[PDB]
Amino acid sequence: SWLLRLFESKLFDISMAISYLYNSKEPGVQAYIGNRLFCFRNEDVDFYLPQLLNMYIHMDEDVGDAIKPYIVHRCRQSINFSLQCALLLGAYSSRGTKLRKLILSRLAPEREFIKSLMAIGKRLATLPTKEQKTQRLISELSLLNHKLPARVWLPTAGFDHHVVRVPHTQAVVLNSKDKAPYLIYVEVLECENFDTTSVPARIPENVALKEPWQEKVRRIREGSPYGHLPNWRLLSVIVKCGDDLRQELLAFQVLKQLQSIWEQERVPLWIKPYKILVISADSGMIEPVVNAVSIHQVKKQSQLSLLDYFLQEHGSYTTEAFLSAQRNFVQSCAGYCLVCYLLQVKDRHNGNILLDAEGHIIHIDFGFILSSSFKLTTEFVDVMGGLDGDMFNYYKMLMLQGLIAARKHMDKVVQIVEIMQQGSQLPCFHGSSTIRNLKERFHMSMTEEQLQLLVEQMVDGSMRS
Amino acid sequence: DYLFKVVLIGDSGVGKSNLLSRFTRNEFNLESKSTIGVEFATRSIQVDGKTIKAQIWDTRAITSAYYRGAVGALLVYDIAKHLTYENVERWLKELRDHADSNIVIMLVGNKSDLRHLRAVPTDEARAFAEKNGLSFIETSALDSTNVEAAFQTILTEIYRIV
Ligand SMILES: COc1ccc(-c2c(C)nc3c(NCCNC(C)=O)cc(Cl)nn23)cc1S(=O)(=O)N1CCOCC1
Ligand SMILES: Nc1nc2c(ncn2[C@@H]2O[C@H](COP(=O)(O)OP(=O)(O)OP(O)(O)=S)[C@@H](O)[C@H]2O)c(=O)[nH]1
Repeated sequence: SWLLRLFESKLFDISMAISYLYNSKEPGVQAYIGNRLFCFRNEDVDFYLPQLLNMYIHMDEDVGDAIKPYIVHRCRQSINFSLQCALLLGAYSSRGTKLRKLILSRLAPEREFIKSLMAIGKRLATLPTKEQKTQRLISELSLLNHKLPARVWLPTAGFDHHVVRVPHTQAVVLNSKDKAPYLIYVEVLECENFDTTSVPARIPENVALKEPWQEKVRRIREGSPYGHLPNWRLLSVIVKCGDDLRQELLAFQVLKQLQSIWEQERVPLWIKPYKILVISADSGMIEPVVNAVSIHQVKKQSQLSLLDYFLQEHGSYTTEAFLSAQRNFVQSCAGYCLVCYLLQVKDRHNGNILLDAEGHIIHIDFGFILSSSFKLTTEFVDVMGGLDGDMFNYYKMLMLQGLIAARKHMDKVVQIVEIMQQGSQLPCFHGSSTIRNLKERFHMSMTEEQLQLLVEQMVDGSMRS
Repeated sequence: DYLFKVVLIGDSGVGKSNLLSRFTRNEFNLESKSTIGVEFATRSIQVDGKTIKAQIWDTRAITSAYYRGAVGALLVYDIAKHLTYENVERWLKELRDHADSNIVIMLVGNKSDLRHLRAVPTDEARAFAEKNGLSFIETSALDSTNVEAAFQTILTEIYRIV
């Protein structure tokens, strides 16, 4: 009764459920939890959808069959949910096909919307320069508009909605590479429920520059047919036609968990998970951070040192705007340092770190992590006021605090990674001890005095270059 | 006073041993050590003013000790596992090969608590139930629901063979 006792206690959450489901070989428990999934709030379970669906594919039939009923139920009340299921099912197997086909068995409007977006991206491959790609993109996006408002939506969107219009002139391509990703803006009309609501009606059609996000909404709004409606909102996604995002998704979950952990404890670290949408093992979409640009390009347009740019855009070190910006910098540095260490994130450079208008940094390219094979440069230390600085001392204090916090919730993190490794051919699971090494990196055995030293050691390492 | 022998048969996993532990020791467990070979267990109740004692048989290859001296037999299936209901037909050909031709049968759907995972509707079962010569009920072994009821039902029904 002691097991059943626990499961009926307050202690029972979606996390625990998945853990037992993943580990327990008892079919009575597996089936029991499969049923208990229904009692939880939709939102809590949603976060673990990639794990659940992964289990279904790669685990014993017993395990799948316990999961399926809940899945089908959700699939039946939400096509969005249906969509994300179908997309994930396909991407994670290269058993799967049967449930996928059953769910797709309807979604054609959306699937064609997504197909076209992917199709667009692949054509730009023949155009060897960034600037050339953009013009081909803009024209062909205009053709989408010809497709009417289509009762299709961006799953990457926080809410249910219909897409009405694509402001093609505002879209831009981000690099000159062979399979370059591209950023687009999308107009949508918010819903109360997608599943019950008429696709909006077409409204007949009668310049792009570096600007803040809200100014861009202004500019786009004034020109748009649909802009007058209160229902109207502007979304944005990056389209990656030839890059795998399954590792990207995994990092997202880890970032999201770590964010909650530091949130649950009261450690004011700052980080920013950006939404991921897996479409295939080939292709995906990303919800971009607005009001942000790369440090590298920040340095090429400003001609300044990182500290100098801060001073320009916010004010001198005696101003609030600066001290606020410095503070946001320091908290975001400690956060991402910790993320980089724990996940062993590599290929870290100023091309991969964004700076937002409030002073936070944001890491972005989560290739090269874990088994697959962070820097405190003086430019960064300067913004912090230097090594002897109080704000710098504060940076070290947060890392220890954030480490102590992480240790208190290690299992939630490892779970995400450890499940994902399942039947996986991803480079991040290449080692024999990926999860084993990961656990070692939390240093659960260490005393706080020991951790202070380890934190110190970490910082010293980050400076050598 | 009196002595009523009842057997439990059905597919593996359907919940016989916990039916037995609920009914006879009022105990349940999610973690499970397999029954090796055979058990009975006993508890006495009263029906129609008379003190009775019930003998329940918990089932490898079916030796014919089972189905020996059974006035009644509870044939149990898991509502949440359709196959177990499907095999109720094969469990009755067995039972006619190895058991008394005037024996009391209750069809039992166990694990009624798994509402959202239900794979066998009560109506389909009860249709088959009264379509045939079996008595019918749904129980849940995990929570103490209808476990007592089930026995007391079959036991009351039995003494009526005066
Ligand atoms: C998978 O790798 C990425 C991860 C994050 C992002 C991103 C996110 C979440 N947000 C932004 C962003 N924000 C500005 C939005 N518009 C404004 C100015 O408001 C700008 C850029 Cl260039 N990227 N990006 C992009 C990419 S990538 O498009 O595949 N590419 C990778 C190689 O390095 C360049 C970017
Ligand atoms: N949700 C739910 N789970 C149950 C129920 N009954 C049993 N389980 C689980 O089913 C599993 C089956 O084990 P068991 O009790 O031995 O059944 P059995 O196989 O029919 O018993 P036996 O005759 O082979 S020894 C148990 O782990 C038990 O925890 C129930 O009524 N509801």
